[PDB]
Amino acid sequence: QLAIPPRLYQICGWFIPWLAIASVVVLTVGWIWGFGFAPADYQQGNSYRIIYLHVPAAIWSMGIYASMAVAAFIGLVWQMKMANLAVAAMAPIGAVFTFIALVTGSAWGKPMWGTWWVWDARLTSELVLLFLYVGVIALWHAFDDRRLAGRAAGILVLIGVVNLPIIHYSVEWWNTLHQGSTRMQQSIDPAMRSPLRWSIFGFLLLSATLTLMRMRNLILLMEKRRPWVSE
Amino acid sequence: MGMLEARELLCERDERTLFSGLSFTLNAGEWVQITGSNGAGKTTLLRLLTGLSRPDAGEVLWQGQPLHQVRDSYHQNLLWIGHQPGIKTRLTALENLHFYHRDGDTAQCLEALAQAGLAGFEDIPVNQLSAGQQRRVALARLWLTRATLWILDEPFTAIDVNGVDRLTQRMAQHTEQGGIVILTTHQPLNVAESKIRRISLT
Amino acid sequence: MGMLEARELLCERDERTLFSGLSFTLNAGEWVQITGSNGAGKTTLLRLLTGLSRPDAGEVLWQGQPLHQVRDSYHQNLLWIGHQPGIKTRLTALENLHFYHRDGDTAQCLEALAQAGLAGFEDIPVNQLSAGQQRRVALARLWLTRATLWILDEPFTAIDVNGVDRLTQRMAQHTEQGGIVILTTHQPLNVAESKIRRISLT
Amino acid sequence: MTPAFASWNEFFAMGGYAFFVWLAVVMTVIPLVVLVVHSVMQHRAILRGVAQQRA
Amino acid sequence: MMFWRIFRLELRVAFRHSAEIANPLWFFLIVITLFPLSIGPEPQLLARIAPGIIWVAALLSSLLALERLFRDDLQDGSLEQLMLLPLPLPAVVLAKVMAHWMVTGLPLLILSPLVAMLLGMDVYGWQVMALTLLLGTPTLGFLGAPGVALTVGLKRGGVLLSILVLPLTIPLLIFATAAMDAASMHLPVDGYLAILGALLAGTATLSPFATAAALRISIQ
Amino acid sequence: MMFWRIFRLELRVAFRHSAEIANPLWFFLIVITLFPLSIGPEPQLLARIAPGIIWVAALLSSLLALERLFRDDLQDGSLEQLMLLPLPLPAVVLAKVMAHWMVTGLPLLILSPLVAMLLGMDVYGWQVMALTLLLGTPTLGFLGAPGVALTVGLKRGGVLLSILVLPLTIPLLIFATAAMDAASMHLPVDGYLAILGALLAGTATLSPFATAAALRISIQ
Ligand code: HEM
Ligand SMILES: Nc1ncnc2c1ncn2[C@@H]1O[C@H](COP(=O)(O)OP(=O)(O)OP(=O)(O)O)[C@@H](O)[C@H]1O
Ligand SMILES: Nc1ncnc2c1ncn2[C@@H]1O[C@H](COP(=O)(O)OP(=O)(O)OP(=O)(O)O)[C@@H](O)[C@H]1O
Ligand SMILES: [Mg+2]
Ligand SMILES: [Mg+2]
Repeated sequence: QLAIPPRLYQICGWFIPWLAIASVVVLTVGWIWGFGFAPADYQQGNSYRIIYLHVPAAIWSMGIYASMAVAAFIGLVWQMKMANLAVAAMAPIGAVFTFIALVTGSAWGKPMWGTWWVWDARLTSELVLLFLYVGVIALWHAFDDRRLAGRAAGILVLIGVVNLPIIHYSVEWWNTLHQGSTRMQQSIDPAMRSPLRWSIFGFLLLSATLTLMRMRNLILLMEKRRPWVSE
Repeated sequence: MGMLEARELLCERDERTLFSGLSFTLNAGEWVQITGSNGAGKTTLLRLLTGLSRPDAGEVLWQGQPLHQVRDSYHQNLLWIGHQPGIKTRLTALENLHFYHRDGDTAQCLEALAQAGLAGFEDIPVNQLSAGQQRRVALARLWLTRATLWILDEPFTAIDVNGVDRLTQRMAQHTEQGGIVILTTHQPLNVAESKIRRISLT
Repeated sequence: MGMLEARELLCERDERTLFSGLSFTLNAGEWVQITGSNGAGKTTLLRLLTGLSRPDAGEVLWQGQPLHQVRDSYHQNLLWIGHQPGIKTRLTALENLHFYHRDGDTAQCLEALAQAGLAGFEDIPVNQLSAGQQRRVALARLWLTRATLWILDEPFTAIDVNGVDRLTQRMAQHTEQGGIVILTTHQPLNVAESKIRRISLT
Repeated sequence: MTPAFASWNEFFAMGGYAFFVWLAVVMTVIPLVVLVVHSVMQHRAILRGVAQQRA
Repeated sequence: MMFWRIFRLELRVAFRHSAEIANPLWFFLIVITLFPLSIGPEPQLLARIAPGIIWVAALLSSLLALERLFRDDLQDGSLEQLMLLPLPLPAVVLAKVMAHWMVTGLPLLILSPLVAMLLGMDVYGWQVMALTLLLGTPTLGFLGAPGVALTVGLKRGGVLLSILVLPLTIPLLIFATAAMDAASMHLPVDGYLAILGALLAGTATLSPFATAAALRISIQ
Repeated sequence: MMFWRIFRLELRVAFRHSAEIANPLWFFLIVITLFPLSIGPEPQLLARIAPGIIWVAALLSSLLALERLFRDDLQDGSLEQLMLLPLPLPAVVLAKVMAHWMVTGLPLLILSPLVAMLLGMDVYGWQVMALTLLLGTPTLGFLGAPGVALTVGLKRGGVLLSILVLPLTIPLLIFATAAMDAASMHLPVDGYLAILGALLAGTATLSPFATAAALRISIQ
């Protein structure tokens, strides 16, 4: 039984305080466990402490785009306004997460590469993901009439998510055509693994809180004229 | 009986409700005019009847089935000329009307343009025609189409007194044979009150 | 001697001659209508009168000098609304009317929009205004302009019966003070015959 | 109970990569705080305009 | 009302909108000429950048031409095809995209022999380039159709359309440039052409439906 | 009256929310990114190619925004500026042209710090890049305006009307790319800046009048 009146505003308001408290607490514990307590690797030294801060953003940019694709799919076939509105509530958060991943990976490889920008597979894939995010954001804001931005934004999100694996695999193969593979390998170590998990969960909770707040704001913007907003 | 049927059509754009619970059935021979002011949902209702816009609530049934289900057979008997004429400005009047004829054209399109009042302007691009002569290119389809349903959105937008007279006579023998003309006009029709079924957005 | 004056205006498009030898003088407080059929040179003549189009053979004079000679004291008191209303369709009805006003006091732009019947639709983008609400945005300038010369090309194109009456009453009092209104309407005016000077294209 | 540094920001806050570590920290905290502040301030502004239109 | 009738109508409309279909061609020529002017007598460095600049020019010319796909239809007659013409809307989109390619992607293939002489490529390099444009430009049109369908109501005529459908052409650019580059080494290019054909088949099937949905969104 | 009101109006019709101000920045970033994906990821070659990349992006943005300049006004309100607005038509053209520059020239100049390190230029290369973008990008809207005014508004227009839009920018592109290229070898580019400044001084003086005459010709 899915009700979906403007009661979604009240439901969003109910979860926001507890969700924000939980996100703050889990980020604090994950960034104190990391960034000061966990040991550092042999090769990169203390520059490796950006795992707890760069990896969660990189993971949840993809996660937020996948959630946006699911919401767009739900709002297309079933003609749901809130599913289309959830895409617009999640798009800026995913764009910010892509930006954070890009700027924290460039600041991380800079000691090794020697430059602030290298056209590798990792940076290019996140760059095109950010391009998709900003395209969705621009399309949603380019419509004067709401409830039509969200259908267009949802269709754009579906188009992008269909093409996303193609773009990712092409960029991965484009890198091997020129240089060959990743830097050395992937390794986390047992001691640095638990704080990374806590940080990933913390970014998940923070993104959930932010999307609830943005969904509440977008609900108000849509129903700014209904008598329910007598408050 | 019941070529088209409105089934509690609702449209609430922003805080204004244009109409709610609209239900009207239209059998063969109905000359129906939608009445209202410049803000009332007249174009909105017409675009709902053609299936271009889906209603917020309710549905439109062509012959007894929803428009999306029978979209193939609905478009066979349907004629829309909206506020926008629907013709290419860089193409000539005959070429634009050539696109809308199923067969036998370039000889019946010439006669249709003569009836609409464009004799001698068939080989002239639309953008080089007058404002009311540009409207007559789209209205020349009234003399070509075999569609039973005509849904016209202000066909007298820039037409002279003589052209309006010919349009009124045109969509008067169409309803005498058993056709449907759905109309939204601001100029009062020069036909008896009994021949027009006024329905408002109540 | 006198305001806008044609001096043997000649114009021909394609192979037909629209008019030749048009020589009329317009003084203050004079309401005129350019009578003609659908396809005649009515819009062409109006564009010659506003200076947008150079005559084939002839000249139009404002206050005694050719329109290109002055071009600055003529546009200062001149208001022309053509078939295309000349309004940005993405801007709201207010900021679109705010552009055309002398200073955009926003206390007279709202008053003019209310006087034009477009009350409550000031902040909605005009692309969402229906068809005559869009036409009322350009016609809302009739209550703001200090121009002494109005050039209107079918101002009742999509206006309802009440809006036409309000436009006709607005044009009546403008010509009573000192104004000049040159008009082309296919809908007959609901005003006395003695108050309209009809000039044809001969 | 067992930290990863022998002492405070004389040892902490500089693992030899202090500029790169703290640039990432600042450049990730700033956009998140910007998002949070923008959401809160936009909610407040919307609620202000709701009462503003009630006039 | 027919598929081919709509195709011919769009061809005729595009032909009479001349100097708007020639501007992408001029842009393509200027882009492919500017770089050889910048880099002096360096045949080795020209050969390394030739495929990349050629396909970037093709992409940018396609974006320049994509403005007019549905632009002069919403003002007058984007409807009369949704509302009428019992031919399904995906078929209408397919016909319009084919007619758009006939004036957008086809000239680039006709001009390819002169591009090969200008950039000093071989006959085999020209063959691979022509096969790449033949299989790549329809994909460009099919990828750009949903974006112009979404942005037709906005009528931006600017940078917005170039941030929606330009990221989507990255795999096509990558594999097209890879095919052309592998042609320079006189290496077999069968797999690259197979991948390009797979992209064309995949895009040509879903793009009409996505564009029809976007057009239905925009018309309301 | 009040030239600046026209300037602000053309600014308003471009950006309708504060979020769309960054759209040209994203467009430039995507266009810049398109080139490593085709030429390759090597930073030394991207530096030698950088003048072409930057000026192709500038030309593309100018071409995209030039269509929006006059074409959208013919349908509704290209007049009411010839007919109204007692300021001369060259002044209206100048206001529209500087609005066009501010929507195209500023985003590339503002973002030029960032794109001078993606490609790999040094400070001097960036300095000359910015000094040619400031001096050459506004021209792109001046000498392209008279051709656009004719093409987008002259019915029954032939191919030859496209000779007055893109191929007139060839000297500008050549000289600007030559200035940047000479800056790459760390050479005095003062002679090239005089040429770009003489073009800007001369073109900004004749373009508004030429565009006004073209609009008068095309409206009739
Ligand atoms: C420079 C820009 C970079 C970007 C855009 C980027 C992008 C990403 C992305 C998308 C992921 C998600 C996991 C996956 O894709 O498999 C990820 C995870 C990861 N990144 Fe990066 N990366 C960058 C640089 C770096 C650097 C320099 C390192 C140095 C060690 C690094 C280390 C890691 C690790 C270890 C993971 C864990 C993957 C997993 O466990 O799933 N990244 N990054
Ligand atoms: N995108 C939109 N297009 C048209 N109308 C819209 C839109 N969004 C909201 N509306 C509102 O819906 C109402 C529908 O009115 P409609 O278009 O039927 O008027 P109309 O009777 O056709 O006017 P006219 O008689 O001038 O043609 C309008 O008052 C308008 O304010
Ligand atoms: N660009 C053009 N626009 C309009 N008419 C043109 C053009 N070029 C040539 N003509 C011709 O000039 C003649 C003058 O038409 P005009 O526009 O004056 O008609 P009109 O009287 O305004 O019609 P309506 O009353 O419907 O507006 C027309 O017959 C037309 O064929
Ligand atoms: Mg209407
Ligand atoms: Mg006329």
